[PDB]
Amino acid sequence: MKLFRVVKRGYYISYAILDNSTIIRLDEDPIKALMRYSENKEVLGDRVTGIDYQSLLKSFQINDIRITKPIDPPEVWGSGISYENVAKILGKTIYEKVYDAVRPEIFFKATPNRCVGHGEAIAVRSDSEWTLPEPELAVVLDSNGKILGYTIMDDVSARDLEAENPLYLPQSKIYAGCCAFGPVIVTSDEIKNPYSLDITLKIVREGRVFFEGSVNTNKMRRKIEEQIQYLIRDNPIPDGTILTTGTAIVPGRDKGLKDEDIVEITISNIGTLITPVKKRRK
Amino acid sequence: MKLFRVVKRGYYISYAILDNSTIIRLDEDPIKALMRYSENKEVLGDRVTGIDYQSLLKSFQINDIRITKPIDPPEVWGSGISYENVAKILGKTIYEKVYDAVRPEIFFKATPNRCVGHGEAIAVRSDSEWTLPEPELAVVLDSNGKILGYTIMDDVSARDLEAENPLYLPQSKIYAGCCAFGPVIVTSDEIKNPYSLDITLKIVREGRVFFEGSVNTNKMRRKIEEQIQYLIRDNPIPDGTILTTGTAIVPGRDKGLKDEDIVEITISNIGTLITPVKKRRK
Amino acid sequence: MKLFRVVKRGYYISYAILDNSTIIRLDEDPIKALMRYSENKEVLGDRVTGIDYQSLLKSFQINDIRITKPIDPPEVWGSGISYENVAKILGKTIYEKVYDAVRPEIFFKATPNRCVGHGEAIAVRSDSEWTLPEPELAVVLDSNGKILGYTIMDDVSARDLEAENPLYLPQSKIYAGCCAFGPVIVTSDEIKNPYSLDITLKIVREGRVFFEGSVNTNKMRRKIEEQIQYLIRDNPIPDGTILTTGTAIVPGRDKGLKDEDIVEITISNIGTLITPVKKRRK
Amino acid sequence: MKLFRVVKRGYYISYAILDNSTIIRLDEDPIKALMRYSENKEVLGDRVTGIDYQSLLKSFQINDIRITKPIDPPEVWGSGISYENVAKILGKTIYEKVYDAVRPEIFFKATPNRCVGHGEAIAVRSDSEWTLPEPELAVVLDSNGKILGYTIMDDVSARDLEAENPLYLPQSKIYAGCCAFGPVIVTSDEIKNPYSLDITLKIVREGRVFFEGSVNTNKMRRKIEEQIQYLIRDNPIPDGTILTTGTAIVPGRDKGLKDEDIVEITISNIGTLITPVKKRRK
Repeated sequence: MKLFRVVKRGYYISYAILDNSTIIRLDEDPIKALMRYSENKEVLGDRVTGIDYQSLLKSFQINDIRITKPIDPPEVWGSGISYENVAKILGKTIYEKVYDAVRPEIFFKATPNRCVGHGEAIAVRSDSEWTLPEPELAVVLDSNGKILGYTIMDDVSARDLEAENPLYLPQSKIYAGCCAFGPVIVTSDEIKNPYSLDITLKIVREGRVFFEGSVNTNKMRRKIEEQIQYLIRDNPIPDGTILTTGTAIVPGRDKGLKDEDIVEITISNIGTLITPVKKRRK
Repeated sequence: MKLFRVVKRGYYISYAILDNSTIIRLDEDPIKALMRYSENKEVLGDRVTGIDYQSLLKSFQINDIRITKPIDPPEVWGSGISYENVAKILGKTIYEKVYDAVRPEIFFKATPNRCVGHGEAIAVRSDSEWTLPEPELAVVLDSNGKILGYTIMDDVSARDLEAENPLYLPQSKIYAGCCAFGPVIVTSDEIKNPYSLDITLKIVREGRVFFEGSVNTNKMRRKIEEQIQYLIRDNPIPDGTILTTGTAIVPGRDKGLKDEDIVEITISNIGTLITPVKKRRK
Repeated sequence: MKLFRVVKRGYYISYAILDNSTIIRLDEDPIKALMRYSENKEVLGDRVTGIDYQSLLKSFQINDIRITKPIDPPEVWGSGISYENVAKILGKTIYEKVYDAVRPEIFFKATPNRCVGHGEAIAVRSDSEWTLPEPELAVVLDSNGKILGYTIMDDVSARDLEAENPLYLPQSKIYAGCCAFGPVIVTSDEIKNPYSLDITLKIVREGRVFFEGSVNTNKMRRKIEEQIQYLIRDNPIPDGTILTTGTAIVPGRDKGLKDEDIVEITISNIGTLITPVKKRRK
Repeated sequence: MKLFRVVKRGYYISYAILDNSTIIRLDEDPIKALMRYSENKEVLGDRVTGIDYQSLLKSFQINDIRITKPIDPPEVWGSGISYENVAKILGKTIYEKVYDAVRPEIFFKATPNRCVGHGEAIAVRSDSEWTLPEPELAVVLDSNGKILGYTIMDDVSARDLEAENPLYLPQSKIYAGCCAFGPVIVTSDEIKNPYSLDITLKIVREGRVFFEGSVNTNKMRRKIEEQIQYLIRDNPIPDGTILTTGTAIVPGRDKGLKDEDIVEITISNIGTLITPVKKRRK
């Protein structure tokens, strides 16, 4: 099942697309639907026609419906340094340290209102001169840390603020439009192997491919199971929590996002998440 | 006005104590009440008798009412290094850097469910061997960053995890029972000068004063106004958000909290926040 | 316990006055409070001062609070001919028939929005030229037909429409402002004997006692228990349903209510219900 | 548009069938949907497949969905004597009087919880020995008395209690299962002429047509407009109120309903409402 959500005249409607391309209008809240599916693959709803999923992906809005975040994740957390000047501890950089350590990096990324969806704008802080998108596989979780599904997430990061001081990381990570995900959440059975997926990032500036890069999830060294373990340790998470699993695609120092850029992130078996960029004003 | 809240048979009742010791049962949600008071000092409710505020402070529960968090803060944020081995950038420690920099440290501390109140237990992570309480003046904020009142907050911190790597700060800060506040929120007019208040920390172990230390808020170098400025920059906060303003009372490396410790924090004009300690099990 | 309710800035607050004149602000919905009291005489709430009950009775509104219906009764039903030209069946009038029959008269009187309280206006239909108040003891009921308390009710009746044809009774009984009750609901233990209470009706026109009459409930022939029996037979009623028990005070044909009349109804141990009259315009 | 509603795992879903047999799952509450349609014929929702409307009509439940009341009418009112021993006024029967009078009969019939829908059981009072169904055209109304649509209603009537005394009419009319309607509500444009419709009643006893009778609405003498006029006079009604417009099909005194009877009522352009009968136990 691949779950998406539209906003229509101020209210939400959730839909699921099945492998045979049939679309079901959901009876339940999408997080509840994902929990149910995780249990027995049951889906409550009616088959609908006239919902053009492919058009929604490309054009964002058809008539009075517009695609958005597939769920409202009560919490969003991130991991980093999970794939194969700077602050340093006894001559060794903090990033190299975490890479070699038993304990992975886990940080709080966003509340639901700080997240945006497919076709909506991500933001660059007014006081950042070097913000990069971070293209990542993300998991939707229940309160036990069980994986309810997979999605694409952009961990939008003010890399300059982070480089300035690791103590500025929260400021570099948490703000309005700091986070984007979708366009769908795919159930766990839609991804046979999460560690064999292609991730492609494109930054499009005035029609021009200003940056393009790809990585396969077979390069992830710090596994998701371990990330979840450290996330939930002494730390309860609500159903529908999203954990984003780090990035291996890092544009250069001259590749900072600017106003009206288009960020496109593709992941195998999920789709392509597309977000315009808005630079915040001082 | 000094605002407190009790839980009674599973529901909440908010009360305000006035300077003349009269107690008012509030008609409105306490955050809404604080916003109203900030505007015109109006308080909606009835004067009650038989609510023994002083007893609630000392004994926590009287009959079927128990004092708790005075509000549910939708977000809790913290600042650090605000008062007059380690990771370092060009030989200078990250903490010294922030101290000397224009940009203060701002971090996400807690969601409301990770916070506890007067008489309830704070927690030490199962994987921390050195957790300290951090006694702080905290402010309750509206969405514009206007100060709606003051309270005592304990920023419970796994100092060992932080010392290990600054990238572990979120893990050291955010978990069940990582945060305590109260026992009251005092309106802004109850504190003539926020920069002239005594803060006293006591850690009581089996009746013994295991640690005691005090500092005056006249030692705060990074002002609250500036902390709020950087908190809300490109970053919307909900009404009732709490910002805790850093600490200057830091017990030694041998003063780590353990199970059944009692942490007591006193601030002038607010009161004394008292929380037992629970060590989490692996 | 004697229960009343005020409206304040668009919201409700319920209060109970105890025999010793102490006033309690209720934690629960008043119907729920009455059900609880019926079980074990427990009352959840705080003692309040500054609520001037006697003034509310006389002046209706003090400051920003105004007395109203003590509850929202989900259904209101009436009985008639319960105390010691016309349509007739085999020469015997329909009213004489019911009086002598095993089956009492039971009719639907009002929905909560068609009822008014102490100090609010009752109405005379635009097409009635002879409307009388009918002063009655009324009972508040749970879904099992158990008596939760007693109150005063005015069954406002377009007597001319009724006299015209018994088939017009619903029209004569059910309309906006057709029904008034209060000013309090008294718990069952406040009335030792429901069949030993004085009921007094006064219609005041421009300061003049235009009508006055009284009857004692010892003249009720059709008992309340029996009225309840026939009400609930094959007919579920919600908690807080009010059943009004008929009248023995019947003003003459020249005593029809008009605009700005004041109707006052006193019942022993309950109080005096006072309602101005508004004549509806065509 | 023809609107129906199903109950599914304890929740409701509303659907509309269009003239071309396409079925739309409604976004809005059905009363709200009817109000919108009355304004500009707009219908908010998605076209669904796999909802077998014809099967629902015949079999009542398909899989986990069951047809029910198409709306919850906040109030149900009735009119009688609207088509072309006893109590009498000056030798003339009360029924003949209303027939010849300017003022029609209007009575309160049911609350929503006393109503049932297609495929659900109507009831015969435990104390009635002669209960008849009364097959009627009914209208759904907004608060201004505007007709939002038409439906079939069964005004289930304890005719023996009524004959006993006109003052027993409420008891004969108002009780659990006293009222049935559906299976659909048709919008006003689905009925070109409400006064040219065939109404057919069948009472089926153990497979046998125990009674059959029909009448056309061209025999209605007291028009619906006039019934609505007297209903709403000084008497506010909520949106979705149902007014049932009287009957001309009256089975004989030996045709009283009994347990397990099937009552079927057909009206042109609406459909056939089918309800089993349950005799209530003493």
